[PDB]
Amino acid sequence: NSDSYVLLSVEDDGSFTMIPADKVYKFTARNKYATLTIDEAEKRMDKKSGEVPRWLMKHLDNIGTTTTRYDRT
Amino acid sequence: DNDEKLIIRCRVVRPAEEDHMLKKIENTMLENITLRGVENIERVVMMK
Amino acid sequence: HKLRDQVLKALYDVLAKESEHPPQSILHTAKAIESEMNKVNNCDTNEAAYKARYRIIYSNVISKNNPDLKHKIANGDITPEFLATCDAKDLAPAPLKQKIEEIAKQNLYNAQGATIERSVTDRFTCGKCKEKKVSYYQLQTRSADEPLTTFCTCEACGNRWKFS
Amino acid sequence: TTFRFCRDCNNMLYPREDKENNRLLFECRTCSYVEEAGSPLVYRHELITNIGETAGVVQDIGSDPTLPRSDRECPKCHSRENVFFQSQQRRKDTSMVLFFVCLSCSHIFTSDQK
Ligand SMILES: [Zn+2]
Ligand SMILES: [Zn+2]
Ligand SMILES: [Zn+2]
Repeated sequence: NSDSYVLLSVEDDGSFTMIPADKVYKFTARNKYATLTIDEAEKRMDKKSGEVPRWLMKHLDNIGTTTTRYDRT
Repeated sequence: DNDEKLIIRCRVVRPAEEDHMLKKIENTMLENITLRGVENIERVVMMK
Repeated sequence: HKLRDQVLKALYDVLAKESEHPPQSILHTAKAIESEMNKVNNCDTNEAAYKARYRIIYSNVISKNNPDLKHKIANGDITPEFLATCDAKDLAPAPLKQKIEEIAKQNLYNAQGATIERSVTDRFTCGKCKEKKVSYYQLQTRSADEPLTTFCTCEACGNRWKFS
Repeated sequence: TTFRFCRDCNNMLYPREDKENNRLLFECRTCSYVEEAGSPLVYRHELITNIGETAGVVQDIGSDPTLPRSDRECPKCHSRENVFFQSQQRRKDTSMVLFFVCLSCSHIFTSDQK
């Protein structure tokens, strides 16, 4: 409903500005926790195990592969 | 058999991850252990 | 003899743990040893059923419910009979016993199944026995141009016939 | 038996074991947040279900017409109006229990005679 919305801000002098809002964007945080990747993900989700390892991501982090973006920086 | 609650205590002996092994084990427990009676016979009733 | 002394140790422990702490310690350990010999009078460390009966009696003493069994065994309950009881379903305690018979009665009721009973009349006679206890049914089988079937079922002997 | 999600990132904490102090660390797997659980109970099955007979009590049941009406009293308000209906949990195995709800006290009560 980006069309039906419309903006009204009080300014510093008390001016009430009149903006017809055009579009809305929703933002989600991403890779805050060192996400895994596609190929080893496929070997994980393939039906080779009765259950995948419970602490598999923690074990991969302890091995050191697939660090966070902040850690790479 | 004289208690007011009937419990079976069981643990795996071992010479991580034990949750899903115990899940699979108890699933097999529930399914496949015959107790008495011949298979392919279900609830049996008796008439007069 | 290790099993002998272990059962003796357990028995001395559970009778010393009783509310009636018996000053007749030698008499109650005599009760313990005579229960040991009458217990091993079954198998004497030859079969695991000895251990099973041991579990039965040991946990019956422990249970609480019931506690009064400790005083009753301390002041009676001649144990050579209690080798040959096997009779844990009729002891410790009576309310659980009453629960057991009502459970068994309900199970026996639920075992025996459907008993549909074939409501009757008295107009026709049997095709074979020739008596009037006749029971029927209605439905129509063939095409629409004709009425019902008028099923018959005798009950004096169980005969079936039909009328058009 | 309920699920506790990681507060830092909305994913349910998983059971994992202290290898030395022997405690229930509900750890997040998405991030590294960890949490100590309360009871050793983790998994729970309930092979036999017998619940659901009073389902869907909305605040305005009386607005429907098709519910019948009777004359028993609410044993909180004693108003003579009430609404009753069959048990909701439709199994082949359920009962003829009637659940009476009164509009006045907005209160439910049954008519079991055990
Ligand atoms: Zn006949
Ligand atoms: Zn987390
Ligand atoms: Zn009321």
